[PDB]
Amino acid sequence: TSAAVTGAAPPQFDPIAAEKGFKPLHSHGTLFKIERYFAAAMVPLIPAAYFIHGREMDLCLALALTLHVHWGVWGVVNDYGRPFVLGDTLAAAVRVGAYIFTACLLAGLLYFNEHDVGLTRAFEMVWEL
Amino acid sequence: EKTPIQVWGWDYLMRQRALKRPIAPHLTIYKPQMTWMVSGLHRVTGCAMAGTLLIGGVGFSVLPLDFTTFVEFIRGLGIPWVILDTFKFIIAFPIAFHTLNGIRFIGFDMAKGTDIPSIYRGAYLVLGLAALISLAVVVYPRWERHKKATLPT
Amino acid sequence: KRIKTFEIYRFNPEEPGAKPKLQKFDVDLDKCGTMVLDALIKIKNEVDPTLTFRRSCREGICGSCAMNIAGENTLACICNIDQNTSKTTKIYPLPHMFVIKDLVPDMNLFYAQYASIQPWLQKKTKINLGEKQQYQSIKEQEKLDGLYECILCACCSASCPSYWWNADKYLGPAVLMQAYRWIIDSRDDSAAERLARMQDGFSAFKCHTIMNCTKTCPKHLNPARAIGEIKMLLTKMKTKPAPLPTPANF
Amino acid sequence: SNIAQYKVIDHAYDVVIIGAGGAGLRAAMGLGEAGFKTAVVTKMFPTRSHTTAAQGGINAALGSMNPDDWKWHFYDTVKGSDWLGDQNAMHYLTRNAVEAVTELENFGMPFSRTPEGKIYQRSFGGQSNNYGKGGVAKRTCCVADRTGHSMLHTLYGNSLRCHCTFFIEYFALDLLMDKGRCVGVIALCLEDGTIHRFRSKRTIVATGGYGRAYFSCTTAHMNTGDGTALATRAGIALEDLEFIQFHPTGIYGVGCLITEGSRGEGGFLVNSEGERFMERYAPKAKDLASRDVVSRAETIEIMEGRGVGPEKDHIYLQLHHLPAEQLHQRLPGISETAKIFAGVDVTKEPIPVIPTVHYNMGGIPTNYKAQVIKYTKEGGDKIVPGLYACGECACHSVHGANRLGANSLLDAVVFGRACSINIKEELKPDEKIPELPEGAGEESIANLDAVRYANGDVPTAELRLTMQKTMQKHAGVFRRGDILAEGVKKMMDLFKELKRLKTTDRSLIWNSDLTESLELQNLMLNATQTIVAAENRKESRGAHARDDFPKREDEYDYSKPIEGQTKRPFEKHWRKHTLTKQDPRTGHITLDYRPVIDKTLDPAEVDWIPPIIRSY
Ligand SMILES: Cc1cc2nc3c(=O)[nH]c(=O)nc-3n(C[C@H](O)[C@H](O)[C@H](O)COP(=O)(O)OP(=O)(O)OC[C@H]3O[C@@H](n4cnc5c(N)ncnc54)[C@H](O)[C@@H]3O)c2cc1C
Ligand code: HEM
Ligand SMILES: O=C(Nc1cccc(Oc2c(F)c(F)c(F)c(F)c2F)c1)c1ccccc1C(F)(F)F
Ligand code: SF4
Ligand code: F3S
Ligand code: FES
Repeated sequence: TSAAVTGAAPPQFDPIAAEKGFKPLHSHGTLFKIERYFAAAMVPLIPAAYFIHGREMDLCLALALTLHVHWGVWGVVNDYGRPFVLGDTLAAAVRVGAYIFTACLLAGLLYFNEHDVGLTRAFEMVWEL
Repeated sequence: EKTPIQVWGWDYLMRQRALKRPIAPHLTIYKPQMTWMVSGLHRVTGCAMAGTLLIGGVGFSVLPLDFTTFVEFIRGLGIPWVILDTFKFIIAFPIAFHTLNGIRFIGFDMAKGTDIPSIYRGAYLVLGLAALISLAVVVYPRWERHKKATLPT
Repeated sequence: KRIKTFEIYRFNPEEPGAKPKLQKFDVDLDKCGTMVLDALIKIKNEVDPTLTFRRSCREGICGSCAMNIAGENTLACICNIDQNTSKTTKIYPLPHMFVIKDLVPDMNLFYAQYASIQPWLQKKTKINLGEKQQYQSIKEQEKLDGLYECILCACCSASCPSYWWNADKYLGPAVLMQAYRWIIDSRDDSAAERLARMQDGFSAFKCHTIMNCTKTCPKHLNPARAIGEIKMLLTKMKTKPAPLPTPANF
Repeated sequence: SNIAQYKVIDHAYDVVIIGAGGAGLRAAMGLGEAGFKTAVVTKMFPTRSHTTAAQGGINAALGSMNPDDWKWHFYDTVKGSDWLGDQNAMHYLTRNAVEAVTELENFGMPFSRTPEGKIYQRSFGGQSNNYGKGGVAKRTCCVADRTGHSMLHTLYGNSLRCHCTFFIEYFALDLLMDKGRCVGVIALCLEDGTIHRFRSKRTIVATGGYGRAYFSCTTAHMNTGDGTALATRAGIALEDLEFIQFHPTGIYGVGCLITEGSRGEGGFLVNSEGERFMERYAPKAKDLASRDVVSRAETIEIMEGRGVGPEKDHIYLQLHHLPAEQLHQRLPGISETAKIFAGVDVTKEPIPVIPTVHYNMGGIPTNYKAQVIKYTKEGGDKIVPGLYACGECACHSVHGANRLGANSLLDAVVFGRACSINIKEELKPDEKIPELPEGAGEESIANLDAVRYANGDVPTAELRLTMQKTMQKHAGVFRRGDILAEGVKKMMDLFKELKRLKTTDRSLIWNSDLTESLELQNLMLNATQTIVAAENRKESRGAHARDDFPKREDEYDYSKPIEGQTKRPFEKHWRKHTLTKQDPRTGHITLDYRPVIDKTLDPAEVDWIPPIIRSY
């Protein structure tokens, strides 16, 4: 019977009420541009590192691969490090881990260049097999 | 800092959790297609190449082992020649494909080649050339090394 | 006797501890229309009236009946049934949406995200409402071709893995392509503010050019092309042309 | 209301709108603009509404293609109505057509354009320049082949600014009446089973048509006459329901509409002898004659062994002679629909077509201000306090005996807006929201419960299919007094089988078995009232053709001169609106008749148009 309760409006997005104090200016535009421009600039740098080896290419690969992969994994991490599925703090801990990944990647590459054969050399040596 | 809709969207997802509603299947049910299989590959490769560089980089530093003994170890295993060029091809393909496909996806970011034929040409092309180049780079030295095993000179 | 078999995703929220499940249904193709909606209605009418789906038009214009048929996101009402009866066509809801019941997915985020692009004409110089037609040339209106046709069925967004993982923050192809549809509307004065709304790293930029959206679209449309077009505009690689000027006689 | 329990939720709104088609959203925009706390109740997401499926165009004398007058549009509207139409409502419509359509463009509606940058217009069926004297008119403003789709999406979008609050997928059960006065609507929320009572000062009924009453139609599955069932159950008699528009070119196998615009760009109909037969049935207008004429011409050609296809039981709309450039630019929607459903390349082949139930001139009666009315001989028109109605569900009556192509989308916006204008001006902030009666809506719940748990041995889908087959057979393009009478018999039987109803799904949550049976209830009311009104009209007018009463029966015989005749009394002639009043419990239907409003709103602005012999 109609002895029941007063109800509220269904949940609905008011796109004008959202405009009442939506200042934030945070263009990810330029960053998206460099990420792509940097990858475009790495197109020649792959065949280059095939034909010309050494300790200076080893350094250019390491600087370039580090900075590229840094952006790369940050993106993958944001697709699979979702607060919905992992909860808030663990998703921030996965985010932080992205930076650990970048910084450890470089450390381990510089080490391999300096105190071992180097990237371009290590490739030859598996190719010689 | 989220947009107002992104705040709204979050609450939505929470409301949905509250209602104990299932999520409709996706990966397990969606048709494999040249679209998302190749972007699937672009992510796999990019990540496996990262992973290798990190494991490889940090591994050979944290272990007392060096690269030269590691190369010597598997040589000492005296494994068949064809199988060794397969491992080389697997190493080379990810580099060839991801690089090639990377320019394809940059084209997509610029709205180039996004019609369905183009999509499917660039997919076969980029996938085809990658395989081609990886074969060339694995088989060219082995043709140059069998040119010394038996040879005119 | 040409008996086709359909596997249809089921879910009943009324039932306690209820789980989703696949249900097979046999259909005599010689007493049933040609499109998969016709099987769904037949099954509801003759076999099982608990079978639940959205539908309205018969001609693939309303968008009500989007769902996953034989792996792909399409419309039941214009999806030809697979004659080959040694196969069993599978029928699931739109991927990765919370479901209300059977093949009926909760659709209100999709609609909210649609609200957020402010899908309506805006003018910096206030116009007098009923009085006259705003000028727009043919070519300028033909930039709307391929854009205004969208029926808001959500096949494309529900096919997009980027959108599966981040519905709450990535806007997805259906909404983005509409966002673009007001951006290139010569008559609309608010390109700047519309682009501002999707400046952040997720809104538009989470489009990882997977291209599923443009493959699956049952109206043969191209969200992916609009999204690339949006990214250019966001990065300032391109800008919207200024509206052709309205002649003095007009 | 016994065998189960129901959660009930109360809301207080200024005005509740039932429907979000072209009309409902237009009203919503007007109200929210003007400050009102407006709710929009709709059984489907607004975009899915049938308006979205409209194709050909919307009529306005913009004179973008050649000079025009709205008074020419007024004429064609009235003539098309076969003088059953109310000229004051047709006046309001056509006067306001240029503004309304321009408003649409101003809302962002992406109309096709001409090289001068104005709104493109096509020719359409049953319109003319200079009062039937001049040539074939070009008033039909379009967005190619998808004019409705665009209009609705334009409107829906623009409604997200009026802060109008949407209750989506809420099935309306009944108007809440309090001593002859509507104080709101009660409804079932499909998502969560809850029953909702909306307290409102005004209620607008904008629910669309009842085309699913027939076996074959162009209408949506959702076109189940719910709004007129609402009005019936509220003790409101419905108007002109026997006037069912058969659109000439629906696809033969399926029902899918092919737009009149395809004829308006130079397409034509073709029989088996390879004749463009419309030059015989209509020498002046040909394949752009009025819908009721062309659909008959077709129906005869079948009857007389000139039908096409294996069974020789339909005809060809032939577009292939037109250039691909035009075919693609003006008719891309039907190109693809012909392809998908009839396996036809329209550039190379013809489309199999056949007269198909399409539009409903009849509905809830209103005055020219869109206010629902009751009628007696003694009292005359008497408004129902609080209730407005517009769109296809209504009968103003702007189409009378036959709707003119591209007048419905127009009708929906003009009077949709007109609702908001008329409420702004009659509603004042002094009058507060109606507190409900005690018990209000209790019966609608009782009905729900009974239908939800329905026991019987006749399933809801079966009883719907016989209703549809009956209607098709006994109330089609041509009708005879005995087939009708037998049809009325069989139909009043099917109204009994409602008591032997069988539903199966027992859930409250998104139960479409339940709702599709509430739709079957609502359809039976509409259909029953349709056929007995049809049985009783011993004349032929507009879409209602009687083989046994071929003539149009007016107060005078307008085939011969006027001076020297005796006006037949109301009771003898038929130029009068049918009013069907049904007891919803018993199913019994009475009749009555209400005069046609011949006068315009303002004779100073435009004269009325006396009846003549309708020829195209
Ligand atoms: C294929 C086709 C093409 C057409 N083309 C044209 C054209 O080109 N030009 C033209 O002028 N006319 C055309 N028409 C006619 C015209 O489109 C319709 O008559 C008009 O759009 C009706 O609009 P409406 O707002 O009255 O209701 P509709 O658009 O029919 O929508 C009705 C609304 O009411 C709601 N509703 C119904 N029942 C209930 C309930 N019980 N509870 C809650 N809500 C309910 C629905 O959810 C819906 O939103 C066409 C019709 C068809 C089939
Ligand atoms: C040589 C030319 C290269 C180009 C042009 C290139 C281009 C790109 C582009 C455009 C993307 C982003 C596409 C997207 O968002 O889905 C990307 C992602 C990535 N790249 Fe590269 N890349 C190159 C080489 C490399 C190399 C050598 C690595 C080595 C580890 C690498 C690792 C990655 C990773 C991890 C990602 C993230 C994957 C994803 O999110 O899908 N790339 N690359
Ligand atoms: O869907 C994409 N990969 C993908 C495909 C299949 C499985 C997969 O692992 C999962 C998974 F199985 C889960 F159950 C998860 F809960 C999860 F979090 C995953 F990550 C990722 C994908 C493919 C191409 C480009 C971009 C994507 C991306 F990034 F994610 F958007
Ligand atoms: S784009 Fe194609 S798919 Fe995505 S909504 Fe518009 S129509 Fe449906
Ligand atoms: S499917 Fe998804 S990520 Fe971009 S191009 Fe297509 S939207
Ligand atoms: S039911 Fe309208 S899109 Fe299929």
